[PDB]
Amino acid sequence: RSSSAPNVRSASEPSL
Amino acid sequence: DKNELVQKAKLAEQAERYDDMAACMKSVTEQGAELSNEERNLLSVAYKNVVGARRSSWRVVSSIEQKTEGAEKKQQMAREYREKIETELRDICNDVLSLLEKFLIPNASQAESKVFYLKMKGDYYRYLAEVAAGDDKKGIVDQSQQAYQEAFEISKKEMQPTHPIRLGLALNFSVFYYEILNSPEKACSLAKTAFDEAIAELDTLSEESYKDSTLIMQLLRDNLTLWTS
Amino acid sequence: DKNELVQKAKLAEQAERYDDMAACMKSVTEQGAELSNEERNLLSVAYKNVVGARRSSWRVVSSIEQKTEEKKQQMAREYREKIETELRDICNDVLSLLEKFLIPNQAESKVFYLKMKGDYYRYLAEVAAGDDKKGIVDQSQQAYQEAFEISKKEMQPTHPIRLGLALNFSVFYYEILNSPEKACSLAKTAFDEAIAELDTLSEESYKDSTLIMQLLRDNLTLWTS
Repeated sequence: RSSSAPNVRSASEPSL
Repeated sequence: DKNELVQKAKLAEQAERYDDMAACMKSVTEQGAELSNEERNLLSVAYKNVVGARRSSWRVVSSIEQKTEGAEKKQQMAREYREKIETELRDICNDVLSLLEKFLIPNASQAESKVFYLKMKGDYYRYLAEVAAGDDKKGIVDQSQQAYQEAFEISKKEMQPTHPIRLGLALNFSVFYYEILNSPEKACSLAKTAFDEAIAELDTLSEESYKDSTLIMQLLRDNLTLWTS
Repeated sequence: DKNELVQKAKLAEQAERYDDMAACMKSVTEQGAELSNEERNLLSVAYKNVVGARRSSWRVVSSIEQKTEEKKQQMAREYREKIETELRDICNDVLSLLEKFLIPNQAESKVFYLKMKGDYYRYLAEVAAGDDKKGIVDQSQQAYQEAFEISKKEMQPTHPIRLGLALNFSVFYYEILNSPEKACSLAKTAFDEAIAELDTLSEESYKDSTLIMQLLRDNLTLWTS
């Protein structure tokens, strides 16, 4: 594919 | 048929367009039939992703608001924007909650499924508690605690900690004690008891279950240090 | 007032959710005022992200469809068409705003809005079908031509806008026109022109210009390969 232009606290229970 | 919606959900997932995945599995919920563990997992992922995005947004706006409390009128406007986020987050939580309470929890026959859905109910009520205050917080926290305790008492009888759904329950239940009940010692005691109960049979797990279990236990161990710190 | 609208957009940007950012910048612009480079950048960030999420989805869905050997393929097609209609609606929403308020109103401003028009027609081209695929691209090259004229006459090759034009116009040439030679010619021209001012760049634009040139060099490798 091509490239194009640029712009201008708790430990919770994780998912599977 | 929901079989088609399953593929639609996977499609919405790969596109990182979880809103449609949720809309698909929501209608899969309204089918009244018992969801398979695969569908259950899909529904979990779907709403977990959809709520998470608003959770992150709310914490960011809230932080910006509290960082600029001396800014007068623009602080007022930031507050209006924040509430406009909070109503969305609350609506998503109430949506999933009502779906669980009226279709999945009433129908769940398997002890495993009962635990999974009760846990999920607790988790979403906790996400509401994080947003709420006062008596609203009190009522949401109470029912969340009720759901987690119900799931905990069921899983304690029906599943060894060698099964990942029991560990997932213990991790999230401990997070609730710490983050919502403001009980850090209680949280650490709960988390540690689950972790050492798991350690006692940690080498008896199967090839996939040991990976899943280790993936959860490492979070249990890390939360324990994070909270004790 | 425009200042409060701009502030709400900024807040949506900080919250990292852009649909409300775009929907606020849209009404900021309907006042017919010349958007300063900050609000202009905010507007670009807003619509670019709002379309980009759909773009990724479309690419992913098109890949899944191609991976099909049935209701499965029919459904994939239908979701793709839903995504495309969403993306088309947003692009039309942007193009009409530019045509009604921004493009009707400095050379830099002119070039930025014209380039934006071209790029939005190009994103349509990525989803387009039928003979109108040509009409979309036609309007894109028309805007890019006006942009290239205004930039070649009033933008030093140090200007990031002038380089973004060539980079996107070349992407158009390779992805929409399958002409790697046409792309590499304009790209190399812009790259050497920027190098002729390689030490003349501003303290901030050194990084801007070099990043654009790095992307230019990489896609140049791609199209030459």
